[PDB]
Amino acid sequence: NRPRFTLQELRDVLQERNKLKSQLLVVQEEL
Amino acid sequence: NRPRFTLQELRDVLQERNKLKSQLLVVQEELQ
Amino acid sequence: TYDYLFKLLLIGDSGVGKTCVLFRFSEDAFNSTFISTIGIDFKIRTIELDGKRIKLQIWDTAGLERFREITTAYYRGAMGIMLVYDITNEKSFDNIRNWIRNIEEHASADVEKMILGNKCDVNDKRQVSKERGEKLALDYGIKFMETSAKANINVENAFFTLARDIKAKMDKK
Amino acid sequence: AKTYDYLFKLLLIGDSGVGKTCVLFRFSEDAFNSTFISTIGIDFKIRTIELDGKRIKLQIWDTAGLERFREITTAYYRGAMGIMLVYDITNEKSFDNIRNWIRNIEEHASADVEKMILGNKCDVNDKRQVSKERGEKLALDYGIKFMETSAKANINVENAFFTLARDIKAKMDKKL
Ligand SMILES: Nc1nc2c(ncn2[C@@H]2O[C@H](COP(=O)(O)OP(=O)(O)OP(=O)(O)O)[C@@H](O)[C@H]2O)c(=O)[nH]1
Ligand SMILES: Nc1nc2c(ncn2[C@@H]2O[C@H](COP(=O)(O)OP(=O)(O)OP(=O)(O)O)[C@@H](O)[C@H]2O)c(=O)[nH]1
Ligand SMILES: [Mg+2]
Ligand SMILES: [Mg+2]
Repeated sequence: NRPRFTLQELRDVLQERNKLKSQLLVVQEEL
Repeated sequence: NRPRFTLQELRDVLQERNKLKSQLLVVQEELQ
Repeated sequence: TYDYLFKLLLIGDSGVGKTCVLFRFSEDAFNSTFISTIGIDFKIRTIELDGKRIKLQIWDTAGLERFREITTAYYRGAMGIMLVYDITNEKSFDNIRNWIRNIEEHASADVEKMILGNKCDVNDKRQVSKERGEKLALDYGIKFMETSAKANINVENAFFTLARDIKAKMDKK
Repeated sequence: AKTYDYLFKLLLIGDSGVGKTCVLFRFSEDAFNSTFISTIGIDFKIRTIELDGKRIKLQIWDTAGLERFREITTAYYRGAMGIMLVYDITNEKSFDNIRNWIRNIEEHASADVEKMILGNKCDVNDKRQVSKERGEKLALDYGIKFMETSAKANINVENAFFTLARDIKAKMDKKL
């Protein structure tokens, strides 16, 4: 419903999401 | 600090992060 | 692999079609469901130009103001930027000036820019004629196209034209 | 192609700061870091063990204890096959709250889920607030297995997870 989480909290998950995305593309290519 | 993002917004990003972590492991499977 | 890596950025008001334009470019598909972007996302597509392999790393920003700090972080690396409005939403067209100001504040002065008037399939709700988009782009000295993620109009053309223009400037240096 | 014969979904719950993430870090990486980084919502780690000549993949979900994340964490109760209820032997309130976590399991988890109570930080007995006898008595009252653990000193961490997994497997084998 209403806002609850901070900028740093969302950001840390987004940054990890991005890192995993990039890592997944490297391994997918290794093929 | 100041609340800015909703439960749905954080949940959604956490679920994608979780999905990617599992996918990374299953592609890593290729120890072939 | 590739010869060049081009970092691209899509900016514009929430709801104008940035994610759907990118979905058409990367998957050649369209869906009418609105899933607003949480902060930022990116997609990769590699193309061939004049004998070179060009990896396009395309960052898709959230348009809502609450994501400003998150999206500001991606202007600095950008080599080309699509400024997107919705031809059915004059307010989103007026806000292109604000998005341009943000580019000038945070991006390189030599960044390639292009304006996209998206949703050109929805003429039954059009609020901005194409001539107004052309004139805005002309005044800024940049290119303009009306696009449709839904009808597959000018999406491929927009990205290939932007990449060609980046490559041409780079090659001359 | 599958690297396992069974997949067990485990869940760690309990108050913030009791050591859930450290227990999992000790189990999955055999290391310990004393710098507190409180979990944002949910995370998971993997470890595959061998039981009865079968490969058992343990997918271990690590919940945030803080009340602000409850709505995120409770969605992960339903699929859990085993749940660790963790308290801190130096923190009496975390022990009292075990009754509340038990109630949350009853509301959100499967009726037949396997459960185990861990009294963590058993390396620090000078600051101990909860006696082992009191922990054993609470677990007996609720009919749940009990161990005192230490992620720091590497006490009973493998024992806890191996035992929980053996209990899950015996039930699955019971229904054949
Ligand atoms: N008819 C039509 N609808 C479109 C077109 N492009 C996008 N839409 C619809 O417009 C809505 C918004 O599209 P999105 O791409 O999600 O908008 P966005 O610019 O990414 O919005 P934010 O992520 O919030 O910044 C969605 O319901 C789309 O289906 C188009 O070319 N034609
Ligand atoms: N002495 C001692 N300290 C421990 C032990 N396990 C964890 N700690 C400390 O307790 C603090 C909390 O540990 P965490 O694993 O991060 O706590 P948590 O239960 O995951 O907390 P939340 O993620 O907020 O729910 C950490 O700084 C650890 O260093 C232990 O076995 N012995
Ligand atoms: Mg979007
Ligand atoms: Mg934790």
